[PDB]
Amino acid sequence: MIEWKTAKEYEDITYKKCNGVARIAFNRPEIRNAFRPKTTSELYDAFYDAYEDPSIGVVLLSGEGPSPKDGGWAFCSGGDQKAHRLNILEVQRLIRFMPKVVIAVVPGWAVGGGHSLHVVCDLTLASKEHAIFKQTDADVTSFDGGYGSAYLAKMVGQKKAREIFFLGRNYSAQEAFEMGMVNKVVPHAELEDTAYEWAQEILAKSPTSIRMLKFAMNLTDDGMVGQQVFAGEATRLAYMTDEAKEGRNAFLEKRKPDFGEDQWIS
Amino acid sequence: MIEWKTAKEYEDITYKKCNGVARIAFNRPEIRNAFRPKTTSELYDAFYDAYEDPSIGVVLLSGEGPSPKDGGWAFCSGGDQKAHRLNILEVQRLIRFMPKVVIAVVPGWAVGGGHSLHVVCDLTLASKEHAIFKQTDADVTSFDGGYGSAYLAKMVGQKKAREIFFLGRNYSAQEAFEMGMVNKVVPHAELEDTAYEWAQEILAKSPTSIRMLKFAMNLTDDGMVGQQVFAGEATRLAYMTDEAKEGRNAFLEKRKPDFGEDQWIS
Amino acid sequence: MIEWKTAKEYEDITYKKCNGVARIAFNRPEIRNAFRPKTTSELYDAFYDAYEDPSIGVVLLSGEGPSPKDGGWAFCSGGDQKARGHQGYVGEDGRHRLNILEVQRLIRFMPKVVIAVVPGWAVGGGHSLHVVCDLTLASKEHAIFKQTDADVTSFDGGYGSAYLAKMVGQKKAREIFFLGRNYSAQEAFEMGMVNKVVPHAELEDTAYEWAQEILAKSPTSIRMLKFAMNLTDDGMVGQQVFAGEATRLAYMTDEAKEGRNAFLEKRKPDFGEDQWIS
Amino acid sequence: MIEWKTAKEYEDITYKKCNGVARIAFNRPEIRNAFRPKTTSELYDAFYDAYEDPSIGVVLLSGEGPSPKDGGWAFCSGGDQKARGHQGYVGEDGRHRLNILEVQRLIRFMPKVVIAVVPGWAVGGGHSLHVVCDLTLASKEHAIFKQTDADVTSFDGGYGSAYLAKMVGQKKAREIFFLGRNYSAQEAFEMGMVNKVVPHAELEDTAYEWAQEILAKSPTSIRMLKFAMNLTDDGMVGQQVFAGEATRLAYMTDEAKEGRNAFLEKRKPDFGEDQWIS
Amino acid sequence: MIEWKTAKEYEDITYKKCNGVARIAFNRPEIRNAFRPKTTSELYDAFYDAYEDPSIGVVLLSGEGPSPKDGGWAFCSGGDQKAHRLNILEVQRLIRFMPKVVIAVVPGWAVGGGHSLHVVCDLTLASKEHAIFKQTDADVTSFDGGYGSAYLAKMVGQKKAREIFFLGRNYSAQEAFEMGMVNKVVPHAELEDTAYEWAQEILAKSPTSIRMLKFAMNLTDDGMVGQQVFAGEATRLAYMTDEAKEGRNAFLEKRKPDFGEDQWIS
Amino acid sequence: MIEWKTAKEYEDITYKKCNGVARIAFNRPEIRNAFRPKTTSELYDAFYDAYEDPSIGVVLLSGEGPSPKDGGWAFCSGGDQKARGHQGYVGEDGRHRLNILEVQRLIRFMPKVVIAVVPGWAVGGGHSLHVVCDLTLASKEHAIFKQTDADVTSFDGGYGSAYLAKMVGQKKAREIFFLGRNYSAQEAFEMGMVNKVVPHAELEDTAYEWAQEILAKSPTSIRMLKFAMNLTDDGMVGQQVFAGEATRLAYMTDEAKEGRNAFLEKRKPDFGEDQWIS
Repeated sequence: MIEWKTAKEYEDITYKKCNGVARIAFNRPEIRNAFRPKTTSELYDAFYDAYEDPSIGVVLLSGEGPSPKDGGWAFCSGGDQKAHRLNILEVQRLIRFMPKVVIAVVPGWAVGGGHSLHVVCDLTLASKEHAIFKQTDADVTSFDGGYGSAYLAKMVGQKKAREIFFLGRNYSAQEAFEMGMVNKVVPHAELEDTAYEWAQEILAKSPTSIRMLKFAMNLTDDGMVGQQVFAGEATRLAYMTDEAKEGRNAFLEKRKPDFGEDQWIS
Repeated sequence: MIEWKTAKEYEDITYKKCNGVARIAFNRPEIRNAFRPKTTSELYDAFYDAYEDPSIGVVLLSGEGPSPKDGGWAFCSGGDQKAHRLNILEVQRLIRFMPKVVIAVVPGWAVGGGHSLHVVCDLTLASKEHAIFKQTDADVTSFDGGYGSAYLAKMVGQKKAREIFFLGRNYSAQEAFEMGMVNKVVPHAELEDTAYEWAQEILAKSPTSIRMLKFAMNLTDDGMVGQQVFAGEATRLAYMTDEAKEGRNAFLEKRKPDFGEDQWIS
Repeated sequence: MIEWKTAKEYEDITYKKCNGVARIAFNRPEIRNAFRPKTTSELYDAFYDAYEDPSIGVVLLSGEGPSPKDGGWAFCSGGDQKARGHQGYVGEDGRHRLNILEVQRLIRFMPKVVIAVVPGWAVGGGHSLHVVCDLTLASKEHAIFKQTDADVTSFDGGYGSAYLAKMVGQKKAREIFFLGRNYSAQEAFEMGMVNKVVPHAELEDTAYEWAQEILAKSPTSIRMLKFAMNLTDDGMVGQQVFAGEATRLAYMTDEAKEGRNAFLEKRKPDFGEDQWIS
Repeated sequence: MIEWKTAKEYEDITYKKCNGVARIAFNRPEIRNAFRPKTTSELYDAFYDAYEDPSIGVVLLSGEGPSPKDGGWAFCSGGDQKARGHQGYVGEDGRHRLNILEVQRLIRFMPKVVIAVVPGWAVGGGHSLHVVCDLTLASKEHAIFKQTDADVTSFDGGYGSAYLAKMVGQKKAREIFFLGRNYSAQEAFEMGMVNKVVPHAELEDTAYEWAQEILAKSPTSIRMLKFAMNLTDDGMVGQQVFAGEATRLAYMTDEAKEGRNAFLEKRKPDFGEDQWIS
Repeated sequence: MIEWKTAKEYEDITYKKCNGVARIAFNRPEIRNAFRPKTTSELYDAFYDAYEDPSIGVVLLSGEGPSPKDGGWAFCSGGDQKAHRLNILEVQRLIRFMPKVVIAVVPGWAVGGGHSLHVVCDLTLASKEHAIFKQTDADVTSFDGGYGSAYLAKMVGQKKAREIFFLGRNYSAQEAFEMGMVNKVVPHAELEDTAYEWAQEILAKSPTSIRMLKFAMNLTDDGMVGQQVFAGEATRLAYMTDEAKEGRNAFLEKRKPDFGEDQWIS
Repeated sequence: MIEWKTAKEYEDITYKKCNGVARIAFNRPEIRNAFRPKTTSELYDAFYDAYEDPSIGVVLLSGEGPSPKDGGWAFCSGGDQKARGHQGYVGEDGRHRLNILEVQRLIRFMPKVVIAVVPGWAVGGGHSLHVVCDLTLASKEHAIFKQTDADVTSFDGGYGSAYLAKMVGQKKAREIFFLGRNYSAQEAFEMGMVNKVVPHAELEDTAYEWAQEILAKSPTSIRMLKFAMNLTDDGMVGQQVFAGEATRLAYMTDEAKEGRNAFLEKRKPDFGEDQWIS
């Protein structure tokens, strides 16, 4: 079994770590893991901790369950329509920009804002038997006009993204795999174990490659922000060079740098 | 049965309305619903009427049939190669920018400019038995270098869009569904009824959500024009606020607006 | 003297043509040439006529004046706030519309050069109309540029602001909207949104002379260049427009005559040998 | 006199508030207001407080001074090279971080106008901080803009350079980085990256007056306009931010009250008739 | 049989031509067709020849085989990790910008830089039995942050592109077809013949259409460079007009051009 | 005096090198330095040599002169219209080519700074060559910038026009092409497409001094900064070029040595602990 260690106690979510993997999970299954403002604040807190922890290279975002009421399963049913407060867009940006791979692990309903959270994650694994993808934004006069819709079109195409939002129908794990927004359909009993196995495959890679590749694939859609993030990681690589040591040292010693000869390579 | 009411009489197309749905259909099945300049002018006229009619939230673009010659079915075979005149690009832009969902209903051949008309529609439903998607632009030294090709890549990907144009082969409804440019394969006998059912599901949604979501998904590809259209709808939402009432009233009364305290929320 | 001939009669604007130039001008100077819904409908009607007239290569967008009330000059002071309500400007048919945006797109996409001719105040939506025009000429003495959107809980978040940054840069575009200060013609020239500062008495004549210089150029070049400079900002729409003009050029070739002829004759086209040039 | 009240005490910066304006200023003038990791953490902390304070609509980012050592004035001379090492700047916790980029994004995304107030040298990373601010006011006598990145094998390849080209153009942005020369306040104004050249003794007061002009505007307009002018360059992130503010406007409508109420009551919403307006 | 004619002799590749088709193939099957710097230089040389040859409209990029060691098949295993030198990015740009259709023909392993070469080609045909797609960049602290990853997302979507790079797993021809980066799965014995048949279908099209369509589909992703290339081909079309003859002639004769009347069409 | 050494002999251009600078200059001043197909081939050949020479960090692109015929100075007057025909410029091999675009891309992508040095007329395609260079220095007395594309049914719809708008803004770029008027060096500086107005007798020496200032910088910084400022406009190609230089930096790390060594040795790489930094 996976030897999870609780990282912090929360009211609406769980947060655990094991061998380079952090798992953040919605923990209100009695109401199908809808988020209220308290939930979003805790999500931000846990994701920010994972962002700052250099031992963590992969974050799993999942849902606990099943519901004690009807035995049903949920990833996240979106905004608790009953309800500065940290909002879900700041959480989306933290997922997007952090130099860690974020995997949505979907055991059940992924609805509305819960659907858009799955979309912005780098990868999605979904329960064969119980994942249901559904967009209710247009039912309640809301809309995720950013990562939930326009970015959804970057994985399922523009026709299917429009269908998802305009009709608000349900889609199975297999249907979502066939359209391009689920990476793998996994038998429910194996979903969490398989998510951890995927995470460990990533954690065996070059961390520099993983960071640079995440940020390259963000860059094509994220404009100047994506450029800022990708270029910032490149600045980090330049800083490690002997050329950078000379640049800094010459500045500190108040002398002209000598960067060498025949350096204008191609 | 659907209780269609004829909206206007045309020579080359039909135009009818029912319960929030407008249907515009090519009506030259004897020549597989090719468009001539008269056809394009009528298309523009009917789409513009639907654009201006606040009762209409969904436009179906279809083809009448079958051919009296051979019993075959067509959506639209594109430009009548026999032939300011309103051209098909102005029709494409009207489909693209109107705050209504436009559904291509494809009962048969969708060829050349007819193919590109299906592509720019927000959704496509296609006849299982009789829809055939085919791009003939490269056969006749033409090209739709905008919504027909580059935008096709935003729903089927860049490899498949290139194949469609470079080889000009035929694709079935099922093949087109699997590549991402058809939303649903529908038995021919149910195609028109199912299109109307899809339309009624959309018409039950929030019209503000539908407009904003269409324009958000346009925005990612349509650059400054997409920004103009999306921001224009946001300006409309701002105008409804009490803050806007005060802005207008203060201007008219030649006094400084009082927008209140602690308004710089996040 | 320019031999203008009135093209159509309107309530809120004037529309005249001469030797390849159309002039559309706001004609409600007593209220500083604000546009009400009727004005916007008439603007669309005149611009679309110019778009469809193949003798017209340049459209001047100007303002008549001065005010008979107080002697002030205006290009356009933006939306008439007396018509503003819920969801937009309320027309005589009851609709709440924001269709100056449709006028903006007509200006943007038409294969003709549109020159804003600014004899006075250019405020709010009137400022944004100047911005979306291809060129702007401004009265030295009396043109004043001012963005009031943020005063009245409005915003042009498209061609009025983001596109403004493509001619004056992002710092200056932000300044114009966030503070809503006045800028003279010379300041507007120095920041990059005015092409030429002209003495007021010469402004209309100079706009006509600019138009005649454009009309002496290759119309294909002018179309393709306008659409190329649109393309870098207009995304897929800009691509549709620019590629569409390219398709028009391909249609003229002997290669396309063969493609169409082979299709009509049910035979395989013969496009020749060694055609894969670079 | 401005009645500033200290909001929080910091080691390397000052943070004060008055009547809707927050002022964050570098306060290590003896080393020309360079930032070390502690400075960057404190900048983030103060900017995030301003972001969360709904009374604050404008943030001034300035520099204290002059140096008591040599009398020189600085806005910010960039990263403290004594803290620079492998992989970035080394903090007291041992981490090698480049988190001025997180500060840059906080400035960029916050629904408040951030004005760089430049009383002296703005060098390197300090130059790039001025660039990402919404507006810049500069000391006529003493502001000097200089990019040293290429001298020390560094580069700001995002908001410091590519975004600089969105206010001064691509030729001038390339010049600033490739040669690393000095530019006065007036040169910086003429190229488009400084909004106003101000006498040094009036710089801080004028920045406050600019802030008060913004604070008299519609806050919805200011937010939507900042995010519209961000959107044209910030791609999907800019779309997320701008659309998110639009979603906030939709939430306020009676239409959204019906959507939410129908959902909570397990009934079909009734959004009315003839709603498909244009 | 296809009557190939050897175009030039090389050490690490083969280069042949037949009836408008050029074929460039990796020819180091004993090491699974990895490229060393010599290989990349030869690739550039052969592609540049094909670019300059007006008889050539389609280039096939393939791999020779099988390995004499184990009978295995390879397209290209990427960089020979053993190893101005022409590098693979200049080859990618030559493939991208040349006014010819480039088809990746994948008979076996397509790994690392070999995978990214398949991605940038306009079309990909793959061996049903033996093609294996695998991204090893993250195993060796490398990354193709351009056409290999961000452009891969333009054909398989952002979720699947991230999976390919972050986990570095193997994918079959059929799996690659289902995600969108392979145009057709072909029985191994028919792969090369089918690639030539595809090429001949392209070569029967309008060369102007093919060029303009390739460059239109590049334009949506290639920014100002894509604009330069697409507009350059449009300049070529303008030069052919009688209007251009008058423009040139008036310049040479030092007189005002007369471009005619009523030319401002729409 | 600069100790130039001729690098290669050409018919239509000169090509010399000194201390890290290459100078490529048009050398047909009797026809105002127009380029024929042979010129374009030679330009490509010289630029590619400079690209491959690791001692060369800066390339000056200039014009020789004056004309011995009429004493006039030219940078480059664009395509030689005597060679223009169907489908492009006709070379000695019979091909109709537009391969100044290949030269434009070589300038754009090479990891060296290219400075246009403009001693005289810069017209048409010669104007567009100046635009795509990273920097432009211009003769105060004699540089004249003029776009004739629209006079001859041509257009540079890429780096010549859309990219021009990224340094002078969209209104001015439209003016330059639609009217085809002359602009002095000072006007070109004021609009943002010229970096420095230089006395004619000092122009070449000042270009060399600018080059030496760049050559004293970090070559990695200069490469990464050029490619970062390209990236914001060059889309996926710009991303390919910038990311490719980043891959080169990763290759140098001890982490990459381990990745490659583990691969060659058929073992799992050990990239260390706590590596997921931020």
